[PDB]
Amino acid sequence: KDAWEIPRESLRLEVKLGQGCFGEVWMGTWNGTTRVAIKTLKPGTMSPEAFLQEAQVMKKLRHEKLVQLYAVVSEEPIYIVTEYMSKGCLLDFLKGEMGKYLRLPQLVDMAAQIASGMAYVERMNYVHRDLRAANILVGENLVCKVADFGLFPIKWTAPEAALYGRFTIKSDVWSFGILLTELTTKGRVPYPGMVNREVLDQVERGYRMPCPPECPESLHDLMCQCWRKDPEERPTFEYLQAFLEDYFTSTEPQYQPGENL
Ligand SMILES: Cc1cccc(-n2nc(C(C)(C)C)cc2NC(=O)Nc2ccc(Nc3ncnc4ccc(N)cc34)cc2)c1
Repeated sequence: KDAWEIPRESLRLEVKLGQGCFGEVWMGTWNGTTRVAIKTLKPGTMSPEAFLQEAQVMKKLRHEKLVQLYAVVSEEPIYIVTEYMSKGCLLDFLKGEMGKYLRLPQLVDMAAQIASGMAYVERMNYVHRDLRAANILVGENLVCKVADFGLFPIKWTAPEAALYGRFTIKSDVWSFGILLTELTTKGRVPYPGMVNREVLDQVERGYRMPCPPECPESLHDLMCQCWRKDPEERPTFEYLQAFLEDYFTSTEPQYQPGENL
């Protein structure tokens, strides 16, 4: 009954983009011209209303850097329709075919954009809770919008959050820090060699990932700020954003392309 609603014939489903649990996700077309992402609910796997809270959140949160809702079909069988992103998941992009051509100049820009999506979230007093490369869509021209696949993310989760449920925009900040290391190691799992329980323990003793190879000390220092023990000493997304946009003039003016970054 809202103006997001569309006829069922406007949507063609072409390629299965992955069977999740509660339904499928499909690439396809809306009104026969527009490449579209389509989210299916398998009737009686989930309260309709509850599948549709996803669409409700994406109505309030609108930004050039957030994944964008286009339309809904809201009566069973339900469809949720959002913009297609040609490159898919950041994480697969980082570790696949484009992997090897990305350099520091492209990765900082991707991070610049994510921060920026995250700044809109900061301004809206929303909280992501699972910020990380698996939850970023990439599009044409290295465009990166913040997203959530519904998708235990402990290695990316601020300790106050993994320990005491204290999830805030500051614990999102901490994941951004980890996300930066996925960006700078081209998709590698952080804390290589460690396992969930030894991450919780060593991180609480103050251990942090060291500078990845070929990564400028100043980007790693930015990481290190994101990973301060105290939620409040962590930077805002507005700092992170401004800093990354300006990186190559203000912090690495002398920067020189290497084998991998
Ligand atoms: C579970 C849930 C519940 C409530 C809200 C959400 N949110 N929340 C957000 C924020 C907070 C950022 C606004 C976003 C979502 N939902 C969301 O991101 N949904 C969504 C929908 C489809 C996709 N999948 C693909 N999309 C677009 N192209 C592709 C191209 C390739 C491919 N493989 C997959 C895709 C990913 C995410 C999510």
